[PDB]
Amino acid sequence: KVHKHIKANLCGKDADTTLFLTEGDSAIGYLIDVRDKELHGGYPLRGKVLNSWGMSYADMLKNKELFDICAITGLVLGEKAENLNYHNIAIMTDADHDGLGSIYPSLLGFFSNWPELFEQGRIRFVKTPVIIAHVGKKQEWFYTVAEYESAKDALPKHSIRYIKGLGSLEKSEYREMIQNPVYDVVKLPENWKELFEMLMGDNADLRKEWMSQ
Amino acid sequence: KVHKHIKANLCGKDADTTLFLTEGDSAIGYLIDVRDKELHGGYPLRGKVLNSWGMSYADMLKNKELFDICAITGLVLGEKAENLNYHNIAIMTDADHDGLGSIYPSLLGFFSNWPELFEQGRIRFVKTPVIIAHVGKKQEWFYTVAEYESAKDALPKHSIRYIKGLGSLEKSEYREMIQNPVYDVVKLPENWKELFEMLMGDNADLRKEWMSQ
Amino acid sequence: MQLNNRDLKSIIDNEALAYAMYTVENRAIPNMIDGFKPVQRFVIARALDLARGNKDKFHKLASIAGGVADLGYHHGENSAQDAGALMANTWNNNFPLLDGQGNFGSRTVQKAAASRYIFARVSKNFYNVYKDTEYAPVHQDKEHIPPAFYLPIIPTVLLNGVSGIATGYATYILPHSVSSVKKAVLQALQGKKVTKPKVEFPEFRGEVVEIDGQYEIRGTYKFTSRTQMHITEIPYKYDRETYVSKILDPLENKGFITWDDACGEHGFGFKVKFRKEYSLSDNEEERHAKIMKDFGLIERRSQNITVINEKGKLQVYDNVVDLIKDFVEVRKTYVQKRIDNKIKETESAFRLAFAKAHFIKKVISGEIVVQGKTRKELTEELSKIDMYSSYVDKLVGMNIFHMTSDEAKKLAEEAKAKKEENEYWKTTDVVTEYTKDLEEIK
Amino acid sequence: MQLNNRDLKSIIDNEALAYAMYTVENRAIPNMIDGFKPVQRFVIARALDLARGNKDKFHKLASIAGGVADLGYHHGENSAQDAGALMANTWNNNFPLLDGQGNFGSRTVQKAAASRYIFARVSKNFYNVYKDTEYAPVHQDKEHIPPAFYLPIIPTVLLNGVSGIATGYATYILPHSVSSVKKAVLQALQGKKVTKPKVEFPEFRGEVVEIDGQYEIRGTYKFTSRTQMHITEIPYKYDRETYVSKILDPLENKGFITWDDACGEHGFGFKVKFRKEYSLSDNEEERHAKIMKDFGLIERRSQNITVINEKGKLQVYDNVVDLIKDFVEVRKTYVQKRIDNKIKETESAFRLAFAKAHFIKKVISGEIVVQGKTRKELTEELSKIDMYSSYVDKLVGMNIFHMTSDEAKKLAEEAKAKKEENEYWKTTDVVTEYTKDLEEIK
DNA sequence: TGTGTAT
DNA sequence: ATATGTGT
DNA sequence: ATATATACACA
DNA sequence: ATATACACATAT
Ligand SMILES: COc1cc(NS(C)(=O)=O)ccc1Nc1c2ccccc2nc2ccccc12
Ligand SMILES: COc1cc(NS(C)(=O)=O)ccc1Nc1c2ccccc2nc2ccccc12
Ligand SMILES: [Mg+2]
Ligand SMILES: [Mg+2]
Repeated sequence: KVHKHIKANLCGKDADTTLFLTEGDSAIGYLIDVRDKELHGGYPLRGKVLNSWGMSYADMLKNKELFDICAITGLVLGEKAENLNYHNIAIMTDADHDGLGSIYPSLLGFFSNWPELFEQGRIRFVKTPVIIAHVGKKQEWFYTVAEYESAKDALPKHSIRYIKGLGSLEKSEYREMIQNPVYDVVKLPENWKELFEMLMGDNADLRKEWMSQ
Repeated sequence: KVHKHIKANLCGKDADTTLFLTEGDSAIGYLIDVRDKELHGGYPLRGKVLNSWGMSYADMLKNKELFDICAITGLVLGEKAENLNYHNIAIMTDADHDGLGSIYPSLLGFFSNWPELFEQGRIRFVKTPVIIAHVGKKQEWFYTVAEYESAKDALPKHSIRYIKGLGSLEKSEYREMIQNPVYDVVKLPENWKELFEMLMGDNADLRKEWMSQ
Repeated sequence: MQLNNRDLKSIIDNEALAYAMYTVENRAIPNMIDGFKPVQRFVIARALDLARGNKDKFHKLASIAGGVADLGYHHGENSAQDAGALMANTWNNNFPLLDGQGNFGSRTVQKAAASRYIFARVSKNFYNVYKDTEYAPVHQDKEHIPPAFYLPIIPTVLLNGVSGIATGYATYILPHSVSSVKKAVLQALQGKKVTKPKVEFPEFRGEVVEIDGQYEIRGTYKFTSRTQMHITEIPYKYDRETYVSKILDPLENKGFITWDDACGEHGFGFKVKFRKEYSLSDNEEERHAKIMKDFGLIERRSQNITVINEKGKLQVYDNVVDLIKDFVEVRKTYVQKRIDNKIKETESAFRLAFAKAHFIKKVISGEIVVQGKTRKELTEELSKIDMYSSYVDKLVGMNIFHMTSDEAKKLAEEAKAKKEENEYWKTTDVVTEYTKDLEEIK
Repeated sequence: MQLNNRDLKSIIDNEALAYAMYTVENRAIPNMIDGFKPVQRFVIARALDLARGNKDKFHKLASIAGGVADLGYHHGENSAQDAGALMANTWNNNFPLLDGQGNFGSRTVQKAAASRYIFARVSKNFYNVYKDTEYAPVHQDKEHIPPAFYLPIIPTVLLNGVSGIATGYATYILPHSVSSVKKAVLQALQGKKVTKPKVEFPEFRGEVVEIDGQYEIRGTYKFTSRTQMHITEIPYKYDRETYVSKILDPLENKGFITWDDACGEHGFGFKVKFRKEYSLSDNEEERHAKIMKDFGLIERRSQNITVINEKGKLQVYDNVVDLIKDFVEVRKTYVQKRIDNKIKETESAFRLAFAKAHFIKKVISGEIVVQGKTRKELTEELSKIDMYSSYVDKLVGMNIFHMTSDEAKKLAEEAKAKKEENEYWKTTDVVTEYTKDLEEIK
């Protein structure tokens, strides 16, 4: 059907099949060998994501990496999302700002077209160790720089390894994070069409205030 | 029509319209600035040319560069060619070994399927300068690597700028080459058919024997 | 199998704030002082590293933009090539910082070759206006090898003209002249009223007229007869293909006028004849208005000055004069920092040279014994002198060539020069040094 | 527009022959001396220049092949990147001449990352075997800075295994073990009969056998019982996907076998269980043969040795033994050349050291009147003395810390010990130096 | 049908 | 509706 | 960031 | 070697 979609052997059923929207092709090239036989599929996101906020569904679907995601998954733009091919979306990006601050909120805004999914927890963000340390057998896995800054002296001596993106992870670390995942479950607050119109809207004047307070 | 092909104002009509066959898109881009829009055409060749000798007529119109060459000029492989859209075919391959020894002879072998165009003089090679030098008070063109050594001592003062590729030519020398062409007309000898089985043929023994000498 | 539950809010406040502030402060808005976006700073730092001693070498743009990843760059490698290609253009740069070589195109047809075939080097302009690079600040990050910003003499953010777009803010600065900007900075340095610098679009034979902050770019025609005129210059926005496809061809469609192409190596040059359908009212004001309105020759532009101050925060200005005054104040502070650093360095150099001269005079007079000691022995027996205790290894680390007869006089002259420059740095204030550096710009 | 007449026969005899002569001797057939194709020579030379002081630093391949063009490469930049990526493999190389860091894959999965998002450096193996590169012959081309070929100790062409097509010729050489190659080189050096080196694939748990020129590579299986077995090793040509989808699943479909994986670090292990359809015979001979043939643990590969000799012309060797014999025959001459160059170098160094010792002894004695002399007078007095006549520039250019009463006798002892390394390179032959460099191979 | 250096 | 310049 | 097609020669 | 698309803001 669509290429670069690594299928899961149990796709199209009611079990917890998980899709990992890794950002790149190297991440999925590493994932294919280390993933589980079932309940694990991947689709790369090449480049930045189109803003899915405001325009019609017909015009919105005219982008490649929205038609692709709506084809791999059961997500139909203008109807309820219950008969999905998979069961959980597991968005994973790099450790840089471009990952969690541009691709991640764009995907969240696109998935906001079906708000029914958020309180079911079937959209999640896979964590990624920004800092890895090999203290002998011990594998320190710091997911944000604050933890490593606050834990630089609690351990006798460690050797850090700055992870640039998903292509800098070794096969063992990718396998560990792929069968032992640390998920961030995202839930919409009471107001969600008030910060997403703020962030993905055309009126930059709201953002003029937003980056000040 | 056909992309990457720049037409003329008298294509399909009686005139000495030329279809230059370059080896790179940079050459076509520079030509479009100098192309006399009524007596000049153009089409670039991306990769090495398929060895067309010995292949069936059904499997020859499968390589894109061979389909577009036979479509732009109007040449038909089977029947005689006398209604060409261009009066002349010009090979403006590079001065390196890969252009003068692989693309040029392979294109000659492909064009040999209609031998008539060889005695009419409608197929020729645009010789390309190599050792362009500031001999005396202006730029001087040398066409072969051996010609430089043939006249190296005779030059009072000069500079050296090797033409590695067709993209290394600026607009002035390209204009001189196009508006004042130097052509080499290819005439096939009596044993032309037995000379294209010795290089395009599927018998490495004859190639080994020739290469030994 | 950890499932941390975090709200959708306080995600926009932690990473989306992080990404937007990152685009504003570190991606696509030039700093006030050096005028560089950080990617351009990385590219130019790598270019200076590649220059070393042989600064005239034309390195490829796949090499200048290939070793930037070990200086602090995180955002790929095919984007520093384009960033290095845009500052290497030989026709779109009013004050180029990277001197280039390759198919850059021209104003007639504007299409450059692939960035991987473009050769670049640090231009003479960079060595002219940028100074005190070793007195530049230090980024708080350890990985960010290049300084926080460089220290030019004039505001570079105005000369070449910039257009950056970030999240929530954007900047657009038209290309100002080098003469007008230099004059304005000289006026602001000496505490005088600052005259607005003039826009000086590169290789332009037209003129710019500012009206209500809406700078108008205008070309020039020439009526050689009653039914023939010659368009001599067209506004900078246009190229030949756009001019033909947008104005003249339509004009031909109107049938009102017929034109000819006289373009050459020089700038745009056209000829045109008028048919009966085109009005030719003798009043030259109406004719001028008609020629302007139907033959282009008028481009309206406005500035959106938005820069990053020395504190790393955004600042939106309203006039070039205020930016020039703020830049001159910050550069005066950095000039005072340079003054302090230089007086300390020259004092240290003068002490070192004085010790060298005294030791050379002692050995030429035989006061010190050189035969019979060791490394530690000689070091201990010479470092016991209080005035020789400052430097011992470097003081003794010179040659028989160095302890020569006339070399003693040469060392005395060097000490005299060190003293002279020490008094020069002790006496000279910020204004004198700044005007000396400003007058040296071509 | 001028017309000249050319014949197709002259075209093929002048133009196409030049291309045929090119991609045989200059593009895709390894030099027998060093086993490097011309692109790999450029990549290795660029890596050598990049290493400099930090030999352990990992440089990017995009930077490793982004400067071969100035080294004489006339063919692009991506081809050199791919050649370096293949060269810098970690597992496929029996004797890695380029240590690599990146996603090189393994025997289980064979796919590099991007040939640019990987790092490479000169491995310790290269600095071991490639003992001499300065004395290598110079290319006839004036723009070919890398030598004609490098000068390794053992022939590295058959160490890793080359495979290169050409026009009218082709080459295919199997990998060989370093120990067997070293033994063969030793035997050819000291005149005894040269045994055939054994084929050793990297991280290979199987065994190879020579059958009348062909090489049979056999996998290893152990019968757990009369129902199931464990395949521990497979031939080198089989990847995981190819083995699974080409010979395992086909037979598994027809009720024959039931297999499962045991891959790990030293992976490619499989466990299989025999069904009823698979008619296993209790006779061990035919059972062994049928198990070897059905699962394809048996492969046969034939060498196709065609190499560029010292003269630059193609040469075909029927046996690897003749290859090694000719290799050591020419390496004898190259090592003798190295011996002569080191003789000259040691002679010059001994002259310099003795001149330095005499100069120090004379200044300690005080006979040299350094008082009241300049550089001109110093040179005038020094060049008149015969032993100081040869060396003037660097003979009187030492730092003071270099000379000392105790370091006077230290430098005298150093000059005395220089006789030992002068005699080392004099009273020996090719056999001794070659044997010592052969013993230094781990 | 692979295998490695070039357009 | 469109250009400009760093990112994926 | 990836995805696009040919030559050549032996097994 | 070239072709492959989107994010951002604000005049015009
Ligand atoms: C025929 O060769 C090419 C064809 C195309 N597309 S098309 C519509 O003409 O069939 C595109 C590129 C090429 N040539 C290629 C290269 C040319 C020069 C240098 C490197 C090249 N690398 C290529 C890699 C894969 C496919 C084609 C390449
Ligand atoms: C949407 O972005 C892309 C789409 C495609 N098309 S497809 C059918 O394979 O899904 C291909 C590439 C991209 N992304 C691009 C880049 C991504 C990362 C780094 C550099 C990129 N450069 C690109 C240049 C032109 C077009 C897309 C690019
Ligand atoms: Mg070429
Ligand atoms: Mg990144």
